[PDB]
Amino acid sequence: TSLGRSIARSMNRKFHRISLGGVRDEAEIRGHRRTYIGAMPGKLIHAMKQVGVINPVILLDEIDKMS
Amino acid sequence: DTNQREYYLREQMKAIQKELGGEDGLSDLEALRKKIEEVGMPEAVKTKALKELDRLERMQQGSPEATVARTY
Amino acid sequence: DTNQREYYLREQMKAIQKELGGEDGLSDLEALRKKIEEVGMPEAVKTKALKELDRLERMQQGSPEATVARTY
Amino acid sequence: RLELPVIPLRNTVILPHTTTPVDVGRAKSKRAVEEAMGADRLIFLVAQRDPEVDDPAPDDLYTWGVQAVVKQAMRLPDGTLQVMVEARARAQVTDYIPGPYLRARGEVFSEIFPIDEAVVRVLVEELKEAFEKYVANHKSLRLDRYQLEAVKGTSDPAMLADTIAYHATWTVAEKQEILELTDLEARLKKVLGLLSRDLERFELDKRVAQRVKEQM
Repeated sequence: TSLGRSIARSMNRKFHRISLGGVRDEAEIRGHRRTYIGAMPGKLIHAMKQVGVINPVILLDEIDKMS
Repeated sequence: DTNQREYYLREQMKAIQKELGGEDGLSDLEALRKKIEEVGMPEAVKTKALKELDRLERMQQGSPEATVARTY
Repeated sequence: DTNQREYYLREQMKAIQKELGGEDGLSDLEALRKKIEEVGMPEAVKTKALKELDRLERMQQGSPEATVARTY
Repeated sequence: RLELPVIPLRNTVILPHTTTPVDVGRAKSKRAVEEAMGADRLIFLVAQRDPEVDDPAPDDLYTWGVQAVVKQAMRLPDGTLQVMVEARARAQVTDYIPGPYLRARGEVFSEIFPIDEAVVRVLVEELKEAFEKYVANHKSLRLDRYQLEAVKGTSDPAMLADTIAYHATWTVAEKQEILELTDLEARLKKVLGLLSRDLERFELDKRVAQRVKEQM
């Protein structure tokens, strides 16, 4: 993570984190159907939302424990 | 008569949207997808498809079931 | 009679505030989106929301989908 | 030889063998007005094609249209002309001569004759009832009804098909098809079809509108 935030500042890009621990369904990486009331956007969507630029430094953290 | 009625059954949702929504192109997506009939569609399957096309847009607004059936 | 009269009065009071809330809602939200659409952002997503927004905009009562469209 | 021009229509549908005022509201079409009277007072009207443009070009126009006669001409200083017409028969164009104004060389007319009107007599009443029971029941089209005493005694398919097309309203593509359909029998067939479609369309609306009545 320190290397990621150093690289992003090196090329003046954006440093952000995405939690990949309790990710087990597409509906978390993706979103939920809008036709219902309980819907939430993806973690990648949140990471892209936080940055105000087209290209941030998106890091997929600890793919090993992906379920 | 069946095909003419097909077009006017879609124009029914167009009518119910004339006041509901400013535009109606979105609900016109399946109205243009009605080309299914021309695409192969052996007679019995064509009739079944037309029945499932004309009568499954129950609620244009909201309506998960209607949208669900729309995606179906 | 009470249910009918209450329905007429209560609906108007809420529809009034909900009409204001709708304008202060997606109507203000989409304006902010238009502010960032200076980059020529595709409005196809907006038009899809507008389909939902025209229907819920007309519906000045209930319409929970409006809230989900608002977050959308 | 009754040379004719090529004057298109703008937003109005003009049926043959039917008296209907004609509005020439195009500023750039006034150059055709003086040559219309220079062709033995014969004016040729082309049906409304792909959305009208103000570019005079033979490739952007078509040779199919209705022929109109000029009785009197009354003018206003606004660029719009009111002329009452009485169409005789549809006129086709074989060779187009570029202008301006666009001139057309006419040929032999496409005329028809009635033979063995016995089947035509039954067809007339079968076509008549389809809209007679429609206008009486369905009223959103708002057509007149007090002309039955004079139209029942007339037996002429070429006039009656275009008259029924002029009265009722539907898709402009098939309208102008009727305007330039050589097969008058096909004109009657499609008119009868449309009347049946409208009848079942109104029955569906009433039952579904009355269905909503029962639902409430």
